[PDB]
This record gives sequence, structure tokens and C-alpha cells, in this order.
Amino acid sequence: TYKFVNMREPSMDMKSVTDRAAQTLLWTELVRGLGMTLSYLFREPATINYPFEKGPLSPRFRGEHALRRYPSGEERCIACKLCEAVCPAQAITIEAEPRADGSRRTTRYDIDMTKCIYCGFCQEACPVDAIVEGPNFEFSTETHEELLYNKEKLLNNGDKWEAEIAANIQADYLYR
Amino acid sequence: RGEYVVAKLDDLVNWARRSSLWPMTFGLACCAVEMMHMAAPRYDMDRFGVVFRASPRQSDVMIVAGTLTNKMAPALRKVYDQMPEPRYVVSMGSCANGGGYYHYSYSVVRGCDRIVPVDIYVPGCPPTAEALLYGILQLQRKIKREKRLRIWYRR
Amino acid sequence: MNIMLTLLTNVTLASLLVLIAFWLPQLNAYSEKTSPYECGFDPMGSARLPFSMKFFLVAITFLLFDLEIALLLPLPWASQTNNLKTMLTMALFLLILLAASLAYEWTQKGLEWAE
Amino acid sequence: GTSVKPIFSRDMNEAKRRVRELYRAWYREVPNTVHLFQLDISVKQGRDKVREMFMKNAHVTDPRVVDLLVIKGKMELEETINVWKQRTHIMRFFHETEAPRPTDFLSKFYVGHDP
Amino acid sequence: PPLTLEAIKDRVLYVLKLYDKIDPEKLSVNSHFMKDLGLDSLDQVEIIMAMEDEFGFEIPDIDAEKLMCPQEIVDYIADKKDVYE
Ligand SMILES: COC1=C(OC)C(=O)C(C/C=C(\C)CC/C=C(\C)CC/C=C(\C)CC/C=C(\C)CC/C=C(/C)CC/C=C(/C)CC/C=C(\C)CC/C=C(\C)CC/C=C(\C)CCC=C(C)C)=C(C)C1=O
Ligand code: SF4
Ligand code: SF4
Ligand code: SF4
Repeated sequence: TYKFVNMREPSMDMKSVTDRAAQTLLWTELVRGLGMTLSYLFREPATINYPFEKGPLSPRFRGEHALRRYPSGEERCIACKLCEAVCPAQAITIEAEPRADGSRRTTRYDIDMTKCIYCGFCQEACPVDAIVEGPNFEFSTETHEELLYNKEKLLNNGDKWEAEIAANIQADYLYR
Repeated sequence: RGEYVVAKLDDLVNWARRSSLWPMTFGLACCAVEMMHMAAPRYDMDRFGVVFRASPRQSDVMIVAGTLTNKMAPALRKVYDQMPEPRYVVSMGSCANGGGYYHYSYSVVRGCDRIVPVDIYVPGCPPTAEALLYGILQLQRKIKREKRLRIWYRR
Repeated sequence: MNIMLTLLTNVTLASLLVLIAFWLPQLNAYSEKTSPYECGFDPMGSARLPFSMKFFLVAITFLLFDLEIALLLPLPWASQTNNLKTMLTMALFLLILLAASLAYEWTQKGLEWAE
Repeated sequence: GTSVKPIFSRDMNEAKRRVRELYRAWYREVPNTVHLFQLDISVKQGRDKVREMFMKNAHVTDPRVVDLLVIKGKMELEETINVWKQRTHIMRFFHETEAPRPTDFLSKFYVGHDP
Repeated sequence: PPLTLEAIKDRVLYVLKLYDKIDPEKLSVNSHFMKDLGLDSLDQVEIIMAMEDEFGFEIPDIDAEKLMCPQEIVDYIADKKDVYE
């Protein structure tokens, strides 16, 4: 099924041609164009009052990366390196070393925000829900080096946004 | 006292600069689309005093939005040179920040900072238009904290 | 008395605004800053070589057309004469000849731009 | 087996002819690059660099190879002519910002573990 | 005025002398570039170019390689503009 978008021949009756000449001389579709914009000025604007008003999001939103931890206090990360092995941009660097207690934890877990693509592949690959993409997105920095995240900075993000991230995962883990 | 007078002059000049930041139409890649969406009715750059303007001669802030490649870097540096001072560079997106997805490619500049002095680093791939608006407001506060005439008084 | 005092006021106000615009802002100039703007990349190099204008015929006949309005403009005072028949005939003569000139140009390519 | 298709030339002499005319074009061009591109290197300081670039790959003996670099040099000339390369692109031939590298074994041993 | 082998020879010697890689005293009418002067064929390229530009007319590549020594240079530039003493 196809339709001819522009295959309309105009009628050549005296009334039709008089109307076409009137539209040409007395600009008619031009007045319609004016009227449409008049109708929308009288309409309500769509602008929101940022930063006092924020655009809507979803619990699945991908933002600032963060390392979570168990309710006991121990970090969830076990240095299985799935996130490092699955990152499309190779933005994660992990070095592991058996801790004094014996549990295997990262001696270095750096995520480079200037190289990250915010795909969320790491948070899917993680088998313990250790690394997540937090809800934060207003974390712009004045210098480049501040975007090269360390293990300590990611742990601070996890401890800061934990209230939001726990609820976000709680409202989405069933879909996964 | 002279310090108070130069202080007030600083506040006036900084307020003008921050309240009429005129950006440049230098969208490069997908990061430009969000650069358009904050110009879209929802976020509307215009209410914050920022109005898009080409012809670098009459613009202040450059939002490098998109991947900066080797073939384009001379053009970007030259165009940054055309901007009369004061000038500011806002880097949108991971590609313009440090390389992004194609950080290991053969024809991509590994960060816009290597070509121009970037003033605000906006992260994202692409950054949400809210995040870019936040970066612009951060630049606005930066201009607010300038101390030009104070330093001149303590030359 | 009044008209040149006015003109002087406008020109000195403009020259002043230029002066404050050009001496106050504390400019810092270097060679690449004043380099000609050519959508980024360096210009091929010209900006004074001949630039073809295909309406050259149209541009020049504008001169004759705008010239005729000099003959045309005395009409508001010409209507208030005692020989309205001759004035009407001559005014319609000017307008008819301008119509004939425009029609001759229209038919003999004329107003159509060169390629 | 030992005998294969030719690119442009059918012997080394014709390849040398093409190299000769390519050098002709480059040598004639050089001052036009110096002026048009607003370069600061002396005219001779570009002509000798053209000579050095030609002398770099002066060891090749396969004709098809010679035609290949003839085409490549023709393309670089094409880019240089209609301001497709820029000042930075041309200046890359003179490796300016690169620190001079040492040739003796002793300095290499002093500086790092490389061949 | 019309000019002959004298003017062609002296202009050839001149614009062959301004070349730096040429040597002032081994320069001669009989000084073959490859043999006496010790040049490169690439050098012969701007020998023949210094011929053409000051001599006005261009000389093609079909014949440039044949001219390998100042006599042949002067002879060729003589037969071009019909110099018959
Ligand atoms: C298909 O893929 C594509 C890409 O893919 C990667 C791309 O990247 C891109 C490229 C990307 C882009 C182009 C980015 C997107 C851009 C946009 C969508 C554009 C959005 C634009 C806007 C939101 C703004 C539009 C502007 C509007 C509506 C209006 C602008 C008008 C104005 C007037 C602005 C204000 C400016 C000025 C100069 C006015 C201010 C001046 C004054 C008031 C001066 C006053 C002075 C005085 C009062 C002086 C007084 C003096 C006095 C009294 C005395 C003086 C005398 C003395 C002696 C001193 C594209 C296009 C693309 O398609
Ligand atoms: S979400 Fe960020 S850190 Fe995780 S895999 Fe993607 S780019 Fe890497
Ligand atoms: S996938 Fe999770 S547990 Fe494995 S190394 Fe990455 S953050 Fe740690
Ligand atoms: S940072 Fe991401 S969104 Fe921005 S240009 Fe690079 S790949 Fe595209």
C-alpha cells in the first residue's frame, strides 16, 4: 500500500481560480501562519524552573558511578573484574590483593569518568550489585583531574547516595 | 574607600558577564543534541540569559559538545583564537572531556583540553540537558567569583 | 540653528560610544585573534577579488527607475494647478512609460538574473 | 609468478620520469606555499625539505612502488595547492616541537632501555 | 635586439653560476654536471628549471634528460629560438 503525497491537480472553476487569486493577492495562508503562532503564544509555556524544578527521571537512570556495600558494612565488591572485563571503553582499572582478614577486595578500583560512556554494562555484569550507576548527574568539575575517580571517591559516592541507590534498586531489581 | 569602589565595579562587571553569557553554535556530535534540548522549551537557555550566537567574534563560552578529532582540532583551536576575551570553554561529554568511547582511536584528540584551556568539564555520554545546564550555572558562579579589578588594585 | 545642532548631537554621541567601546574594555590582541574568519579553517585568500553580481542589469536599471521618481515626486504640488487635464495626461504618460520600460525588461530577459 | 601487473609505468625509467615531474611540480610550488600559507620558513628552507623527502625513499626499486608514491605525492601536492592542508598540516613536515633524538649508543643507554 | 650564441651562452653561465651546489671554478662550458661538477639528476632538474624561467620558454621533460652538460644546454636553447650564428 502506497499513497501519492503530492498528486493533487487544482480545480479550474471560476470560483476556484478566484479563491487562488484572492489567496495570492490577499495573503491568506500567511494569515493562517500568523494565527497559529498567535494561538501558541496565548498557550502555556513548557519551561521548568531549574534548578528549583527538575525534569522527571526514572529509577533506571544512569549517572555517577558508585560502589555500594552490604548492610553490615563490608563492601560488596570482591574484585571478580567482570565490570573491568565488560566495560566497552576500558574505563575501569582494578588491582586486587587478599586483605588482612582474608577476603579478596580491590587494592585499587579506579573508574575514569572522562572515558566512561555511562552504558551501565558494569552494573549488569556485577554479580553482587557492588558497582552501580547512581542517580546523580550534577557532578560537573572545573578541572579534568577531578573526573578521574579513585576507590575512595567511589566509596564516598556509595556512602552518600546509598539512600537513593538502595531505593532505586529496590524498585527495579525485579525487572532485571 | 578605593577597595569598596573596585569591589562594586567587580560585582557589576562580573554580573554582566555571567548574566549575558553568549554561547557558540559549535555542536559536533550527539552531545550537540542535548545542547539543543536545553535550548528546547523544557529547559530554555534563554531565561538564564544565554542565547546561541554563531560567528565567534560575538560569543563568550564555547561548549565543545562531541568528539574532537585530529582533522577538526586545528579548526577548533583557530576558532577559539577568534574569540575576543574574556572567553570560556565548557567541555560537554566524555569524548570532548578525555576521549570517551574512542579514546584509543588513531584520529581522536584525547581530550579537548589538549587544544584549548577548558574551563568547565561537563561529564556524560551524553550529559543530560539538566547536567549541561548545571555546568553552565557552575561557569556562571565561576564568573561571579572573579576578582579582576581587585587584583588590579593590588597590582 | 536646530538641524545641525541635532546632527552634531547624534554624531558626537555615536563617536563617544565608539570611544568608550574601544578604550575601556582592556583588549589583549594577538595575530591569530584578528585572523579573518572563514568558518574555522584558514581562508583560501581573497575578500577583494572580483565578486560577480548577476543582477548587474537589474542593478543599473534601478538607477533609471529611481531617477524617474525625481520627475514623479513634484506631483503633490502639481495636482494643485489650473490645467488638470494636461497634468493628468503627463503624469499618466510618465507612469505608462515606466510600465513600458519594465515590460520591455521583463520580456527581454532583463529582470531575470544571469547564471 | 615472477611477473605481475604494472600500476602506471612499465620500467624503472618511466617511474623515474614520473618522480622527476612530481619534483618539478613541488619545486615550482614551494614559494607559493610560503606566500599563500603565510609560512615563516625561508623558500629554500622548504625546497631542501622537498629534496629530503624525495631522498628519503630513494632506495625503493620495485616500479609499482614508485608509481604508488608518485600518486601519493601527487595527492599531497593536490592538498597543498587548493589550501586543503593548513599551516599546522604543512608545518608537520618540519618536526619542530620534537626534541632532537640521539644517534650514538651511549646516549641511548644513558636515557632509557630501547634499541 | 636580436641575440645569438654569445647571449645564450652568457645567460646560461650566469644562471648556472647562481646555483650554490655548482662550483665556481670547475664550472665551464665543458663541465658536465654528472662528471665534472658531481651533481644529482634531481639537481639537473633545477639546472633545466633555471634554464626555463629566465629563458622564458619552458623545456619539457622528454628532452630535459638529454641536456646533461652546458654545451648541450646552449645548443638546445639555440635551436629553440632559431639561432644560426
Ligand atoms: C543535523 O545535525 C546537526 C548537528 O549535528 C551534530 C549540529 O551540531 C548542528 C549545530 C548545532 C547547533 C547550531 C546548536 C543548536 C542551536 C540552536 C537550537 C539555537 C538556539 C537559539 C536560541 C535559543 C536563541 C535564539 C535567539 C532569539 C530568539 C532572539 C535573539 C535576539 C536578541 C536581540 C539577542 C540579544 C542581543 C543583543 C545584542 C541585544 C542586547 C543589547 C542591548 C540591549 C544594548 C543596550 C544599550 C544601551 C541601553 C545603551 C544606553 C545608552 C545611553 C542611555 C546613553 C549612551 C551615551 C553615552 C555618551 C555613553 C546542527 C545545526 C545540526 O543540524
Ligand atoms: S557504566 Fe561507565 S563504568 Fe560501567 S561499563 Fe559503562 S562506561 Fe564503564
Ligand atoms: S563486577 Fe562488581 S564485584 Fe566484580 S570487580 Fe567489578 S565492582 Fe567488584
Ligand atoms: S561523550 Fe558520548 S555522547 Fe558525547 S560525543 Fe562522545 S560518545 Fe557521543
